[PDB]
Amino acid sequence: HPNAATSDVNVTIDTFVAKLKRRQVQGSYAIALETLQLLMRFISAARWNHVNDLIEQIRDLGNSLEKAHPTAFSCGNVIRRILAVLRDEVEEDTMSTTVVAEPLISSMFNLLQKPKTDYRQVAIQGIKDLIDEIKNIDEGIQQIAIDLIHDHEILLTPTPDSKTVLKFLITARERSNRTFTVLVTEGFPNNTKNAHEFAKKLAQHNIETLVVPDSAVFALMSRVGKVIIGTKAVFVNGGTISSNSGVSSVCECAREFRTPVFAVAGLYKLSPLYPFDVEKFVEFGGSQRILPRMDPRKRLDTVNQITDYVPPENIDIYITNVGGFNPSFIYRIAWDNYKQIDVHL
Amino acid sequence: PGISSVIPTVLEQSFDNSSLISVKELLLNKDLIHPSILLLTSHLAHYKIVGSIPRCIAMLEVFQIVIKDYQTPKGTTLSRNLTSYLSHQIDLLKKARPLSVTMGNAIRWLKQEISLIDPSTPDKAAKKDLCEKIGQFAKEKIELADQLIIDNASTQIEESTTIVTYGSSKVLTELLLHNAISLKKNIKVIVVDSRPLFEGRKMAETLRNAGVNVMYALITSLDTIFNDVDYVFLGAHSILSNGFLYSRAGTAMLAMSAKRRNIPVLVCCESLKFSQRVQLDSVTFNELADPNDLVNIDYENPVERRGNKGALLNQFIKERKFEKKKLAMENKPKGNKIGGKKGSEGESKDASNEE
Amino acid sequence: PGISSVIPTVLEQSFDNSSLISVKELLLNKDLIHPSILLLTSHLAHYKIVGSIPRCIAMLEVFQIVIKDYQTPKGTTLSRNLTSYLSHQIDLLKKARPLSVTMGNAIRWLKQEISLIDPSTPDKAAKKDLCEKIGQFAKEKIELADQLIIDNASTQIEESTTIVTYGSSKVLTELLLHNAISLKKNIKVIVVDSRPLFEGRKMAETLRNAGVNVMYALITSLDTIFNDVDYVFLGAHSILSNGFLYSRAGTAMLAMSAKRRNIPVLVCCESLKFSQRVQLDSVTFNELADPNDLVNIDYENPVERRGNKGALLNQFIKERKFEKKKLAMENKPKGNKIGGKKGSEGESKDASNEE
Repeated sequence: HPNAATSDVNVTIDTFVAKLKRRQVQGSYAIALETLQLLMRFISAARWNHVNDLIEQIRDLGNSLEKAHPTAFSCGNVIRRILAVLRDEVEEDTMSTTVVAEPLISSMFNLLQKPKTDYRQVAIQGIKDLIDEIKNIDEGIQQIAIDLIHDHEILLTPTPDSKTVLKFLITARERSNRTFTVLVTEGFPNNTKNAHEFAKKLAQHNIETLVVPDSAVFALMSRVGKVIIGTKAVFVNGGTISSNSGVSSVCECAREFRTPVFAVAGLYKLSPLYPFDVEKFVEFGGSQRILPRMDPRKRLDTVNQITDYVPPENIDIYITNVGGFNPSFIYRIAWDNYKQIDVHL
Repeated sequence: PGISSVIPTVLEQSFDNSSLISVKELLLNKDLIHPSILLLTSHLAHYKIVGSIPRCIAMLEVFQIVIKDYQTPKGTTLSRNLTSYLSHQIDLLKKARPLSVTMGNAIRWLKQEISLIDPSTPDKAAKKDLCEKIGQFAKEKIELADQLIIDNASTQIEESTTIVTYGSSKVLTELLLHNAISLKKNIKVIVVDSRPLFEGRKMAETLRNAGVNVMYALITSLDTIFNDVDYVFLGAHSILSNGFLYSRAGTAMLAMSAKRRNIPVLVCCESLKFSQRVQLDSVTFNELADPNDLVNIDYENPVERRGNKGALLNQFIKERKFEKKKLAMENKPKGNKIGGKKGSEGESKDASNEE
Repeated sequence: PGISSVIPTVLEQSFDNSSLISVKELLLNKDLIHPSILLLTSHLAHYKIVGSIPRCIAMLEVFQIVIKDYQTPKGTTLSRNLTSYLSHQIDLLKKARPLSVTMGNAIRWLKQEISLIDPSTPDKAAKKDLCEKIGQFAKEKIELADQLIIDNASTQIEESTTIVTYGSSKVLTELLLHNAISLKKNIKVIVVDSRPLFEGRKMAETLRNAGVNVMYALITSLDTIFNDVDYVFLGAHSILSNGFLYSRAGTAMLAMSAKRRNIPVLVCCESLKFSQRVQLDSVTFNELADPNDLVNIDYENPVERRGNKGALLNQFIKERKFEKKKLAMENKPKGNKIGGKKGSEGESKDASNEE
């Protein structure tokens, strides 16, 4: 399937691709927004008559998008959600067209046995719903969040790169009777500047900031109380993709010390496919940013990566806009937002 | 007389015990000081190469030089204000950069020597024999020991190798170089660096100066690094009464990682470095330094950019602090290579009373 | 409403997540308060026997009694001030001592019921069917659930069993008794108990009254009986959607020990004990009583003695605090048996949607 049909009917595909490839598009949220807009454009314009064929077309589009860029998960997720939204309505329609029992909301046994309408507006509304969801995660978190941390305790903070995490911290810091001391690891060849910014913000906020060299984690772990990951994406068996560098080692340390690890994210960040590898998903940075020189630097083959993967085991809770979930449980949440056939396009 | 007071930046809250301040730029002092000590202090303070092994050697050399230059006064005997002078030197050293365990040992040895030949002798006969003795001692307990360690290491490698490394351990540099050159094996070297002082970079440079197959990375960049690769090596500074690894910075995390990922670690040690001072934490007594070790914005050392940060005393409520010497977990590093070839660090003080 | 604040004991620098005191000795009570509630409050204030399960039942009974005593007024309708009354009662309960999740659920159900029946139906006929339905609910969501728990236990628990427990959880007591006299087997049942309460002691007494071989245990040495012990149930109170147990006393320690030594720990529960609220440590939401429970020299409960103890403010600063409810862990209590029969606490809220 090529862009042969999508020409003077829809244009912005190419623009999207450009944004993906050269990185003029920045932050998962923005990508998601872009995808939503694309979907809106698709809907306001494309010509149907049928329904299954339309679904197939949409699937193909999704596939194409994936092929254009994989690290953008939000894009995929939103598409999947909208497909799911459509699907339920389609199912409802079919029941009226033809003219049922199940123990709970969905079934395994309904997959074994043999099983024109106004869906477009519903589809439109789905997109709006998605947009609204995207709008605020934090305004559905800080009620399950300004609860866990207490007085005279000590936080450990890797990945000051997810805009959500900072906000979460600051909401907690707001209270005039609650007090905590904050340790912040750097993350060097991908995060330093961000970390510095975060530190500055903390200082501004009138709270006790502590700047840490990425080495010196072990000389302070005796006093450590909590662990917060600044993840970018979330997956099937619980685990997360993170907004780059200096998270994995610290998590491992925490696990060794048995010092609690929390995950703060969102369900637009939530994805309906397994990270069978880290290799196919997590991408690498630029060897140029570490060291100068070039002709002795054909010999100096240096390795540095942007994104970070963490195994399901070290992390314990995923507090959402919906509420507190677990690595064992998050799969069902995903299923509650994207349907069973939508997993594979 | 000297200079005290006027210290840079905020004093934070925790880890408030050790000297970290001071004479960086000189302004009036006492009037009979030999300047070589002062020069050395100046060097050590603004040093980006030294790492446990060479400092003590340098100190020894300086002392030798002093002895050679030493003139016995026409009035009083060979040790009257000499002790005072030595004390002053010590004070200066401490003000500049703390006396390490090796330095303490050296001081002890000096004191012993002072006691050995008590006041009764002239000049060019006593110090003639002293200087030679000390040279011989240096030859014995240091260089030969290092050689022994090297040769132990040589056998320790069997068939096929892929290694990850850290630290400005002169001995380790020697080791790896030896592997590369006069052993001609299939020796792969991966380097880890650190922000407080650039040791990893130096190591890499040294490797290049041989033409080694080198990968290079840092403290965080590790999770991908293991995706075949087996060996891991470290370079400790000192071991206490406890058997704990009281060394420099970025070691412990790496060690932990290695432990987690199946294949163990090995460190190297010297048969003089052990102490009877007892501690089990980083907080007790540490190499603490000025936060100027964290001002530069990546890439190199001399660049100086007006980007986002560049202030400390004007930053209201901000506590920027870093540590240099750590205390690594006891059970984690397996093999230790001292004078008696091989052994478990559960030994701790097995050579301490042996002296 | 009465008297609030103005009470002894300091704010405590260590642990102050919830308030600590209230109304114990009655004076100037409002001329509408039902005596059953008052009596219950009086009981709970200095209660030995009940914990979690029977409390809820008692509350339900009280509510039923209140309903029976209540008739529709000429001015105000059936749903006009009932809700307000309920709220007041809840506030009184809170003031007395914080409550359980089951209780909350019951309250919610009551509220729902209030909404369900329309204010137009015959008043005598309304409460006739109401009290029946409440009774039915009680039977199903407690007695039936208990029966189901028992039956679950039956299939799982082996021929001849040694069972070690902590607390006063009535279900477990019932189960033990069933095993003793109804189905008939050998039962070596060991119970542990702390200083302030005598729950374990009471349970032991009860068992004796039914004729069982019991071992009476304390904190100072648990291990001495394990090092043999084969099957263990803990003091169930409330589960959170994490997969933990907000429960009584040093059960956590016991669980840890069990994990260390051979066997998993297991727990039975009711399919309405579950919450949807969550927490993860013994600091989160503490359940507290007065530090007066440990002033007397032990043996019994009401004694009144002269010796040394009795200083909360008298001497130079003296804080004698404690906890009642603590955090039980996750990886260890693998077993859960409910109204929906089976499952793991790893599956922390797989019945909360099914309801």
